[PDB]
Amino acid sequence: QKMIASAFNNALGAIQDGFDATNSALGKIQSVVNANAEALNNLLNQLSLDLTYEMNRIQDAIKKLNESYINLKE
Amino acid sequence: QKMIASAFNNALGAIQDGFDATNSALGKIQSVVNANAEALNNLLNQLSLDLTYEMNRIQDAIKKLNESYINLKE
Amino acid sequence: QKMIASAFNNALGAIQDGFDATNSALGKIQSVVNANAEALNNLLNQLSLDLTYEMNRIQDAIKKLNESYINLKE
Amino acid sequence: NQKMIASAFNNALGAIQDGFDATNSALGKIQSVVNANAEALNNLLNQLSLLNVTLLDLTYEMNRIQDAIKKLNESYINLKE
Amino acid sequence: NQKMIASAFNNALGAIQDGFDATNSALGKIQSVVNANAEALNNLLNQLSLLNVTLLDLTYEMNRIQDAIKKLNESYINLKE
Amino acid sequence: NQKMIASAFNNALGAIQDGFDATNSALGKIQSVVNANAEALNNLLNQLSLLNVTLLDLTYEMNRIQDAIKKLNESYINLKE
Repeated sequence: QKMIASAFNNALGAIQDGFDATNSALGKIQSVVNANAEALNNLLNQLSLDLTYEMNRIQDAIKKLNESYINLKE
Repeated sequence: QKMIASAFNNALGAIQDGFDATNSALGKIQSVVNANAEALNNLLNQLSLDLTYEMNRIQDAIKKLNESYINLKE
Repeated sequence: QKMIASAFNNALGAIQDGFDATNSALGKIQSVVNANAEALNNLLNQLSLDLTYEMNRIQDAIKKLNESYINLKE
Repeated sequence: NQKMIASAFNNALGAIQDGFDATNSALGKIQSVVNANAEALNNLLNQLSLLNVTLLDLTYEMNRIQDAIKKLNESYINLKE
Repeated sequence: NQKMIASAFNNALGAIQDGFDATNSALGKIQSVVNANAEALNNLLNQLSLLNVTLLDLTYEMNRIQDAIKKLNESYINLKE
Repeated sequence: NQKMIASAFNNALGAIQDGFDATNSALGKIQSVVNANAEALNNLLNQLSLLNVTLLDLTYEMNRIQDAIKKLNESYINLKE
């Protein structure tokens, strides 16, 4: 009970770290895929990715998780 | 108990949103990295990524999670 | 109780599969974005992405989750 | 006069449990087949992609019916008592 | 002599419950407004990005106060008893 | 004749608790060291990558032994009683 809630609280903390990391990962990727995309764009005019939604949804889920912790003294 | 299960059910709903978002994110990325890869491929023959497994595994985990909800009236 | 812990244990197993998959996904992406980045690099000198942190954090969260399972006989 | 009633009751308890045991084995078979066919369908939707499916969970019910069967066992009336 | 006391007590129980009912409806209003304004703020921080906010949870407390109000109902003294 | 037995028992209860207290502090030390060395190893496997490790959990057991020690305290026999 207090053991069940404690093990659930630990899990939560680890689920947010993972999504946190996932979100940090999606940022670097879009920054790079897009940096290189535009680079290849610059090269092509001489012969002449948007993860907003997903990242925000993950940020919202982390928020929701944080709101799921059980207050053991309760 | 009913409080513990309720807080666990909330968490679940938020874990699926996050994986949902992760899966949507992996799709856009592969579509782009591959669109640009083939673009750079077209350019190279003038001087002349597959996330199936992972996305499906995430879709399977979401399914499993949905199957983990506790029926409070039970 | 035993039903609550069992449903929590199932969830855990599915949360690790998902992060597992996410981590496998971040690897392929970096390998590709970087393979193509360097390819476009080779092409540019003829007219002449690092997900370490995030992937490891996700691997750490999976570890933490595995440590959250409830021993039903206890 | 109390024997005859008690006797007709006991006989009845035997048949009721027999009936609830049948009901529970039937639930078992239905949950398995329905879920097995649900996976077959969700698998197909997946390959076709490479409109949702639901699975059944009758554990609570099969457990209550199992409890009831054991409760009934307690009602048997020893005729010597 | 025991009637007068009992009478003054009952009257008192009525006012205490009245007071705890008010306290609980006040907690209700505060949790809602505070949380509603917290979302307004967390939403703004989000659009400005496109320094954290916390939400209130008074369920435990509102539940204890609700239990206390019902416990008090039990203390009423029937004068005929 | 009942004093001597009771006396030899009490003495015994003191030594048993003494023994279970030692066992529990030993479990404490083992869980910590084993887990600390497990992290050292899982850390190494990580840097070498930049074949799994397990951690110990003896909370249940240390808790049962702690309960037993307190139960034994209850068995002490007051000689005057």
